[PDB]
Amino acid sequence: MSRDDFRVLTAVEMGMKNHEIVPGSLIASIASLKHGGCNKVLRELVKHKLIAWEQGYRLTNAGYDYLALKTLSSRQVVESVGNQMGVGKESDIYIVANQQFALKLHRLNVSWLYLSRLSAMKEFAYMKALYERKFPVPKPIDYNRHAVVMELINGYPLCQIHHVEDPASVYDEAMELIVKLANHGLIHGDFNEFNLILDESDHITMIDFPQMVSTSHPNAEWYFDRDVKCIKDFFMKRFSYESELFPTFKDI
Amino acid sequence: RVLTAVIVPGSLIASIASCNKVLRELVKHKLIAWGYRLTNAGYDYLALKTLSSRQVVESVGNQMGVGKESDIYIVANEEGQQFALKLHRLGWLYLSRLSAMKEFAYMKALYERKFPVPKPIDYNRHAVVMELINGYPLCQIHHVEDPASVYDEAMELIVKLANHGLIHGDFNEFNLILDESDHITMIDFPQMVSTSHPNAEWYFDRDVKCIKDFFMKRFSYESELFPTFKDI
Repeated sequence: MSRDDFRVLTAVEMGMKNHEIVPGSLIASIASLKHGGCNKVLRELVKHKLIAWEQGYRLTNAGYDYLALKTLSSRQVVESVGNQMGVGKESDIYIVANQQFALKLHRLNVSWLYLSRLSAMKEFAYMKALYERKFPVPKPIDYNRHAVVMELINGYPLCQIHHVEDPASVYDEAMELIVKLANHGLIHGDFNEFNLILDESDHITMIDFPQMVSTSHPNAEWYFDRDVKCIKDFFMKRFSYESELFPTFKDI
Repeated sequence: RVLTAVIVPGSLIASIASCNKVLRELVKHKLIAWGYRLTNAGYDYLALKTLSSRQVVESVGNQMGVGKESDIYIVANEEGQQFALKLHRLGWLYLSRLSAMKEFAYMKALYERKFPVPKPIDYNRHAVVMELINGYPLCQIHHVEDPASVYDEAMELIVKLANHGLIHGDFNEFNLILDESDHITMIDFPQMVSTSHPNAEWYFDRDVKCIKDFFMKRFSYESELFPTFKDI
C-alpha cells in the first residue's frame, strides 16, 4: 500500500513490456526511489506474492489485480471489494462498491497478462457501443488493464431459472434482441442460456460479449440460425414452449 | 517512415519521421485518410513490410478465403516456399493485434503438443503467417472416399483437446480443412473454453453434435460410438 511499494510494482510491470524476467537493476531505474531501498521493497512484494523471482523479477496474477484495483481506486470507482459472485467465459466476476457494481477480471513468446489487457478493452468497446445503441447490456463504468467495471444486474442467468410467469414474453424479448443486433449488422455467435440474465421484472440482459460475426460475412446465415435454434431449444426444453414465427435471415 | 509516424496532425508526423508532399502521395494510394489517420489498407502495408524485412513474406497473394474475423491470403518468401497470411479484421485496429497474438499463442502451443494445426511461422500487428495447407474446408466437400475415417479423426481431435483441458467452442465444417490424404486440420481457435469451466459439458456436447449433424446432412454417415464429457 506504500507509495514506494507501488512505484516498484509499477516498474516491474513497466520493464515487462520489453523483458520476460525484469532484472532488479532495471526496476531500480524506473522506480527512481531517490534514497534507494529498492531491493528491500522487492523482498516485501515477493513475500506478499505480488511478484515472483524466476536473473530477475516478474509480475504475479495477484500483483496484476492489485495494480488494476489501485488505479480504479485512484479514479474513485472501486473503494471496497466484496465476494466473487461468479465466473465468465474467461473471467472472474466479483462485486464492488464506490453504490454496488460488478468487477470482471479477465483471466487467460507473448505474455498472457497483456492479452488479458486487450480482452478487457474488447469487452468494454463492445459494451460501450451496444449500450449507446440502446441495447439491454450492463452500463460500462470504466476499465483498467484486465479489469472492467460495469452496472450490477439484479438477476440470475436464464439457465438457473426453472419456473417463469410467462415464457412467451421472455421468448419474444430474446428473439427481438437477435433481430435488433442483426439489423445493426451483428451476430452474437454464442447467444444462449448462460450469456443472458433474467432480472426481477423478467427482462433479458446480455452479459457475455464475445467476438461478434458481421451479417456481411459469407457464413452469417449459419451463425444467425444457430442463435435462433439455441433460444428455440432452451424454451422448448425448460418451459416446454413452442412458436411458429421465429426470426430468419429474411427479417434482417 | 512517414507511414510509421502516422487523427494525427501533419506537424506531428514531420517530427516523428524526421518532407511536405508525402502527404497526398499515400492519401491518393489510400494508405492514409483525413489531421490524418491510418487506413486498414495502410495497416496491411506496415505489417507486410515488417514481415518482408524479416525475410518471411516476399510476394503478394490471391485472397483464398475468409476466417471468422480475418482475411486469408496466399504468400511466398524469397525461396518460393508458399505460406498462408491471415490478416485480422475486427468488425479498434490495436484490438486486431490481440486476435493475431492470441491466435499465434494458441497455434504455437497446440502445434508443439502434436495437434493437427498449421505450423506458425511468424506474426506482426494483425498479420499471422502460417503453413499453407493443401486442402479445402470440410463445408466445400460433398463426397469423400471414407466418411468413417474422417469422422473418427474429428472426434479424436475433440477428445485430445479435452484431455489437455480445452474445448474449441466453434468446432465445425468451416474451421476444419480436409487435405489430399483426407486428414483434418484445425484452422481457427477464436475463444477456447477450459474443461474446468462450469458450463464446459454444454460447450463439449455442442462441438460433438456439430460433427454428427454435418456427417449426416452431407455423406449421410452415423456412428454409434461418439465422445461423452464424463471421459475428461
